[PDB]
Amino acid sequence: HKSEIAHRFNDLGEKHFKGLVLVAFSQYLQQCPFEDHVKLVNEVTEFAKKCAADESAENCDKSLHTLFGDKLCTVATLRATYGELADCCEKQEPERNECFLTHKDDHPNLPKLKPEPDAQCAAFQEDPDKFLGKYLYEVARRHPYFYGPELLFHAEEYKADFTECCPADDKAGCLIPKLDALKERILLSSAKERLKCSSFQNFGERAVKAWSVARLSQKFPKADFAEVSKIVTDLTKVHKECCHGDLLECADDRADLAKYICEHQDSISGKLKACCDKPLLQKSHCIAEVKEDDLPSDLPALAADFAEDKEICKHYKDAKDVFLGTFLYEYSRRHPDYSVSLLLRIAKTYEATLEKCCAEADPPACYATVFDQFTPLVEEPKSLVKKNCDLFEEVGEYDFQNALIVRYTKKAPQVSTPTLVEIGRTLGKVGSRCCKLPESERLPCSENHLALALNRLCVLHEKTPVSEKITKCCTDSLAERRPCFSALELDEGYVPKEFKAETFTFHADICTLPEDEKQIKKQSALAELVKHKPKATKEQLKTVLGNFSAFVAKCCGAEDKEACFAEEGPKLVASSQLALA
Ligand SMILES: C[C@H](C(=O)O)c1ccc(C(=O)c2cccs2)cc1
Repeated sequence: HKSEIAHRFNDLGEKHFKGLVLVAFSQYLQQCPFEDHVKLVNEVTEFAKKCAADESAENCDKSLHTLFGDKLCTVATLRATYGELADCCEKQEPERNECFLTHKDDHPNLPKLKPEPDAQCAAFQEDPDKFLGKYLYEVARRHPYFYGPELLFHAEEYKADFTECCPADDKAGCLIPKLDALKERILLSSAKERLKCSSFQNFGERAVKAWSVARLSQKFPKADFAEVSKIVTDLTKVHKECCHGDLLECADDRADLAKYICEHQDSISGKLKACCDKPLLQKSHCIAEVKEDDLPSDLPALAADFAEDKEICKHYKDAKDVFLGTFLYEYSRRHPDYSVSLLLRIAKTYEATLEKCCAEADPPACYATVFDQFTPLVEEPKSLVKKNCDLFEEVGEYDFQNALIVRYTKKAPQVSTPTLVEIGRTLGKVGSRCCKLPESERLPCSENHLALALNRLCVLHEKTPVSEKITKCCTDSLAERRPCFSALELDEGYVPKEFKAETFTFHADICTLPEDEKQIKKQSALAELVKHKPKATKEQLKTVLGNFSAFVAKCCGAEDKEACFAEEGPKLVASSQLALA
């Protein structure tokens, strides 16, 4: 097709097309006003029409990028708002996108989205086309790497929830429990995808594909290796393009892969029938979040092929990754109770065992026990979520977050306090989700989500490196990240942060904050206590945070709030230093 833009226009349909365009734009330029973005969509949407009707027209034959980054450059206020971003335009393709992507902001500090059960149905009954378009703008900008097509699906979750209850009697009774749940689902999905792009960008395709083979195997244990290799190829391609901004090609390829899975669902999984009865974006969303299919009764003994087989080694020399992928698919198949990372770790301990036993040794008798050189690999993460869910159930989420903040702040006290507080709080939320689960579901729940939070840390740390040791965890190896982080401990050369009184001076302003905001204030206080007394025990810190918390609550109910803070503040600070000896 000589017009790649026409081709995508006819394939995708105007809405989704324009929808993917707004999102493409809200991601590349994140603090441009909304109707500013809207305009840009039309100017490209319009061009696609001329080609859809006549491909031979000039400029219809050029790359989507060409025809998109061109549109970015022309816009006004791009330099005075985004700065360095404006520099990328002298560049050409392929480097222009390269450069643009660089300047996507993973920590934008734009203000929260407040759920307004009265005041926001104003735009709902007013105009759908700008209430959905708003939300897509509003989420794309706070998540520059969000899975392009999954967003259009969330938007229609947004649409349908006001539907059920905007003029309804008890407004925020039906609504706010929904938008809240949703808010969560966005952040998780954003974290899942950020990790897919983070892996392309740090470790290349080979890492994404092993991850997928592992994960689709667990999901579709009934499919066979060539069904799975097939889907993994198409699916990796789809995410490679999404992470590179080519949303249009990303969505088209996604539709085709949904179409494929649905046509062959009978040899993939019986969990797919429900997905396959749906409209497009629901169908794609549904496939991507499908539950793991039941294991097949005929599952063969792993032992023969990979333990008791007489000749495993020529297979290697000739079939390098191909043979490994086989192991990975067969192991992952019957272990829905392992995290993806644990599986890749085992698969590295086959490409490991197999090098020793076969080459420069006599294979069959020493590797006939390889399956037990994994039980250490398994016991470790099991003990770990054991401890941490014991701790969690014992003390609860806020105090679990507090512990992780302390734990992580000793590991890397050089990291800024907002980041420490974010990872601490994110890790604690994992505890909520993953510890209640049947205890065969919590290792994969926990460690898979741990992968997301850690990757978030690593992305922040990519923006502002402060510790060579973090850098080693984030970049040495994908499969080993969590182990690496578990190994960090307080640097014995660390010099405690010089004590700053201002840093624990509270005022009556903290009384108006919503509670999530009060907690962060406290939890930051907590990181800062650690950064200044890094050797204090978790038990001591708990006491001192107890006292700061009582002091806040007390004074926030005082008549002279501010003279309360004035008079009690400093006493506490002096008394706190002695307590943290
Ligand atoms: C990597 C870090 C560590 O131990 O250094 C860590 C390891 C494991 C966990 C952990 O198991 C959980 C948090 C929430 C539910 S389970 C939390 C943090």
